Order: sequence, then structure tokens, then C-alpha cells
Amino acid sequence: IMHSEEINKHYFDCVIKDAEMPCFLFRDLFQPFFLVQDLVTGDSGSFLGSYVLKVVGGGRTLNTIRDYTEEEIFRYNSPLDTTNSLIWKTKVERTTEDKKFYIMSHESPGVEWLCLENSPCYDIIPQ
Amino acid sequence: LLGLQQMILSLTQSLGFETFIFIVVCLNTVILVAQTFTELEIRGEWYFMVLDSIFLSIYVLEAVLKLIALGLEYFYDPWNNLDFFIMVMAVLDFVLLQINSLSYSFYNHSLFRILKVFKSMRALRAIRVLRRLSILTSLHEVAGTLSGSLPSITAILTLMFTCLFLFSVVLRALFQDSDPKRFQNIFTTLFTLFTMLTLDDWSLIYIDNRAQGAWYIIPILMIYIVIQYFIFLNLVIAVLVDNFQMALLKGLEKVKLE
Amino acid sequence: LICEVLLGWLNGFWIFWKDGWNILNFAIVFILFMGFFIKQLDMVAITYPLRVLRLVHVCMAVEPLARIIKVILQSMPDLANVMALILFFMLVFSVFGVTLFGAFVPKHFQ
Ligand SMILES: COCC(CCO[C@H]1CC[C@@]2(C)C(=CC[C@H]3[C@@H]4C[C@@H]5O[C@]6(CC[C@@H](C)CO6)[C@@H](C)[C@@H]5[C@@]4(C)CC[C@@H]32)C1)COC
Ligand SMILES: COCC(CCO[C@H]1CC[C@@]2(C)C(=CC[C@H]3[C@@H]4C[C@@H]5O[C@]6(CC[C@@H](C)CO6)[C@@H](C)[C@@H]5[C@@]4(C)CC[C@@H]32)C1)COC
Ligand SMILES: COCC(CCO[C@H]1CC[C@@]2(C)C(=CC[C@H]3[C@@H]4C[C@@H]5O[C@]6(CC[C@@H](C)CO6)[C@@H](C)[C@@H]5[C@@]4(C)CC[C@@H]32)C1)COC
Ligand code: NA
Repeated sequence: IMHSEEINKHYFDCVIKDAEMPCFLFRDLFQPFFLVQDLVTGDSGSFLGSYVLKVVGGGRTLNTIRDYTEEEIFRYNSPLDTTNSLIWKTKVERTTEDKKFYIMSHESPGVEWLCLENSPCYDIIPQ
Repeated sequence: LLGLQQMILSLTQSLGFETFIFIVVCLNTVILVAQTFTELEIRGEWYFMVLDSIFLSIYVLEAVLKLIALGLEYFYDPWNNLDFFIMVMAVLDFVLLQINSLSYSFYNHSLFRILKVFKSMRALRAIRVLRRLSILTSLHEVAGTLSGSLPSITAILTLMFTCLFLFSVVLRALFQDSDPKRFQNIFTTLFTLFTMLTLDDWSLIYIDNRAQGAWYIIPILMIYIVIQYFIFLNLVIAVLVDNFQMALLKGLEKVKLE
Repeated sequence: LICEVLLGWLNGFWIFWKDGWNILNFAIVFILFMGFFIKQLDMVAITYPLRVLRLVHVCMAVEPLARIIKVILQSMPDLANVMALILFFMLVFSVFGVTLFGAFVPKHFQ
């Protein structure tokens, strides 16, 4: 939240904020930060390593999330899909084998939410 | 062509069509001044796009109907000409939006914002509303005398721009690689000279040049300042004072006329 | 000062109030006076400079000076109109500048 506040010069939380989870604006590029924690010893630090980030489920509301199938995950998270189904896109050169998914890191720009028309996040009107 | 256009007229200049459109324009400007806080624009983003498509449709209505009514006489008046240009910008950014993906990389694209400010230009129509209700004409007199002064204001303004432009050309020719941060490009030469013309930190560029390059810029800058700030801007002041003096003599003779 | 306001009132409440300089001097002396009773006004930021705004009506008797003040006061409404022009001009450009340089350089254009 501190880094999104700094890059995107503004932070607005959900109108009905929840202390457990802060909410991120679809306009702002979402760059998450993870840290590895040792439970045996107190030492906890940021995760300076690469990872593969994917969206594997979605819900119009909480308690409505549904895991997607492998083909759906491919069509949503991978740039190779021709159908306008991508949920997000990031500008990073690293990619996995067969170029299917990006390989992100803490130094990457971030995740840009775009919600093409086939993606489940499309055609959403406030209830 | 004589009955259809004529009824389009007599519905167009109607004393309800104008009020309907001014209600629309005052609503659009209250939205447009709502959108400049970031605490309301970010919340109420989804309703604002709906409302602005609505306003685009309304402006299609008005512009097409007025053109069909009044031929090229519509193009004749400049108040409308402003509206037509605003219309063109609105339709262009509409189609550009549809031909792109409405995402973050387009929010932060400069051309999207540039096309958005021209929407701000719709607020100008609001003055027309303020004119009918009245501005009280409290600044009718000042505006009238500014109106009288402008013909010579334009002339002296373009003369001093010309002086700016010549000095900018020669300064680019001479003082490259002596502080390239300031005027490595012709455009930044011209801007540096223009911002000198307001006398803000103008000694700083002399010192900056003298540090690494050389000081020949001091006679050029002194002569520049002499010509522009000392003999040109004072001309603007002088001509404005004389114009308002004529306004005052007119008022004195007019009040003695009664 | 209070004695002088009393003398002015001694000539008739209304004529003393049929002026502007008298109401100014009265306002100054009254704000000064209430400091004795109330406690949150008897502070230097409110009591010192008023004793200097009391000095202008004194300087008025120095008519090589007074004509300057009279010119300023007479020209004030025209300056109000010019001020209104400038503000009404500034608001429009403020709108345009925000809707351009918002979400970019927000130190000056939010
Ligand atoms: C009272 O009745 C007057 C009527 C004649 C009206 O003529 C109008 C012609 C259009 C004109 C010149 C007028 C007023 C606003 C003017 C606009 C203000 C904006 O200013 C600009 C330039 C300056 C910029 C800072 C902002 O944008 C232009 C783009 C915009 C503008 C100059 C376009 C032209 C407009 C006057 C005769 O009635 C008998
Ligand atoms: C009553 O009928 C009058 C009519 C003649 C009308 O002439 C008009 C010509 C345009 C002119 C000079 C007039 C009024 C407002 C003037 C504008 C006010 C703004 O002021 C400025 C300069 C000052 C700034 C503080 C704000 O912006 C200009 C950008 C803007 C301006 C000076 C552009 C020029 C406009 C008068 C003849 O009818 C028979
Ligand atoms: C043809 O004859 C017309 C005449 C009546 C003329 O009335 C004039 C009254 C002053 C008025 C309203 C007029 C034109 C330019 C107007 C200026 C343009 C500028 O626009 C603004 C606002 C919009 C900003 C974008 C720029 O600045 C104002 C600060 C400035 C302005 C709105 C101040 C008011 C001026 C019309 C009657 O003749 C019989
Ligand atoms: Na200065």
C-alpha cells in the first residue's frame, strides 16, 4: 500500500473498508510485495526472488469465487491467447517455458488490470 | 426545405430550447467542477462516463439541428464555432476511446488527457448562461475598454515576440555547449528567452554560463532586458492608460450630455 | 480613546454613526475594551496591531497624506471589478490545468 501510494500519488480504500484486506484501484498498476517469514526464528525479510503470478479464480463478490479450469487460466493469464480474454498484462521481458506466463520480480513495473471483454471481470455494473 | 427548415428554426430559437440547453450546460459544468477533487472523481467515475455519453448525444442533437436550421449562418457566428470545435473534439475522443483498450497505459497516455481538457472547454459555454442571467455587467466597462485597446496590443505583442525570436535564434547559434541544459534545442532556447522576459532567476543563467562556459552572455542579456522589459512592457502599460483615459473623457462628456 | 468616543456620542448617536472613520475608531476601541472582560481576546496578536490601525485616521489630518488614502478608497470599487475579472479568469485555467496535470505533478495540480 505504501508503494502504490508513492507510485500512483493517491490511495482510496474501499468505501466499506475492511481491516483485514485493503482494496486496490483498477486504474493503478498493482505491484505486490511478498516477504518470507521463518516461524522457528524471528527473522523475516522481503522476498528478493522471481516468481510466476497467475489469477486462478474470480468472484463478483466474496464467497462467489470459482476456480477456473486450466484452459481458462491459460486464456486469462497468458499473452499467447488470441481471444480477447486477458485479465491483466505486465511489461516484463522474462517469461516461462513456451512463453506462456510472465516471470515477475520485485523490480518489475507492476500488474496492469485491463479486463478484456471475454474476461469475467468485464460487463460489471455496480449492484 | 421551406416548411421543415422553418419549423426547425421556430423550434430552435424558441425560448424553451435555449433554457433546456443552458440547463444541460450548467449541469455539465457542475459535473466538470465536481471532477477536480480526486475524492469524488475516483468514486463517481462510473456515473460520470454515463453522464458524459449522455451529454455527447445531447450535443449531437443540438449541433445537427442548428446546422440544418441555419445553414452556413450557423458557421457564421463564433459563439457556435466554439461549440462546433468542442463537438469535434468530443466525437474524436469518443471514437478514439472505442478504438483503444480503456486501461492504465491509456490513462497515463498524454494524448488521452490532452483530448480530455478540451472537454473542459465546454465550461466556456457557461459564460453564455451567465450572460443571460447577467454578470451584472460590472466588468462591462473594463471589458469594453480592453476591447478598444486590443488592436494595438496585438501589434506591440507581436513586435516583442519577434524580438524574442531573433534573440533566441542568435543565442542558439552562439551559446550551445555552454550549459546545454538550458538551450540545447531551439525550442528550449525560445522558452528560456520567454521566461527571461518575466525576470525570474534571470541572473542564474548568467552565473551558470559563467561557471563553465563563458560570460559573453552578459551584454546580450543586459540589452535583451533593456529592450523587452524596459521599453516594450511599459508600452503596453502606456497604451492601456491612454485607452482608459479616452474612456474617461467619453464618460465625462456623456454624463454632461444629460 | 474611550473619552473621545464618548465626546463623539455626546453630539448625537446618529451623526457619530453617519460616518465611516468614527465607526472604525469605535470598532478599534471596542475590541480593545472587551479585553478587560473577556479573556481569549486580550492577547497580543489581536491587541497590538489594532493600536496601529488606529493611527491612520490620525494621519488623515496631514492632507498631503489624506489625498492618497482618499484616492485609494475612491478607486476601490474599480479594483474590485478588476479583481473579479482576474479571479474569473484564473478559475477556468485552474480547471483546465488540473484536468491536464492531475495524476502527474500532483504537488501543484490535484
Ligand atoms: C454581447 O454580444 C456580443 C455579440 C458578439 C459575440 O462575439 C463573440 C465571438 C466569439 C468569441 C470571440 C467571443 C467571446 C468568447 C470567445 C472565446 C473565449 C475563449 O478564449 C480563448 C482564447 C483565450 C484563451 C485563454 C482561452 O480560449 C478562445 C479559444 C475562446 C474564444 C476566444 C473563442 C471566440 C469567442 C465573442 C454581439 O451581440 C450584439
Ligand atoms: C456592446 O457591443 C460591443 C461591440 C464590440 C465588442 O468588441 C469586443 C471585442 C472582443 C473583446 C475585446 C471584447 C470584450 C471582451 C474581451 C475579452 C475579455 C478577456 O480579457 C482578457 C484580457 C484580460 C485578462 C485579465 C482576461 O482575458 C482577454 C484574453 C479576453 C478578451 C480581452 C478578448 C477580447 C474581448 C469587446 C460593438 O457593438 C456595437
Ligand atoms: C456585438 O455587440 C455586443 C454588445 C454587448 C457586449 O457584451 C460583452 C460584455 C463583456 C463580455 C461578457 C463580452 C464578451 C467577451 C467577454 C470576455 C471574454 C473572456 O472570457 C473569460 C471567461 C472564459 C475564459 C475561458 C476566458 O475568460 C472572461 C474572463 C472574459 C469575458 C467573459 C469577460 C466578459 C466579456 C460581451 C452589445 O452590442 C449592441
Ligand atoms: Na522576479
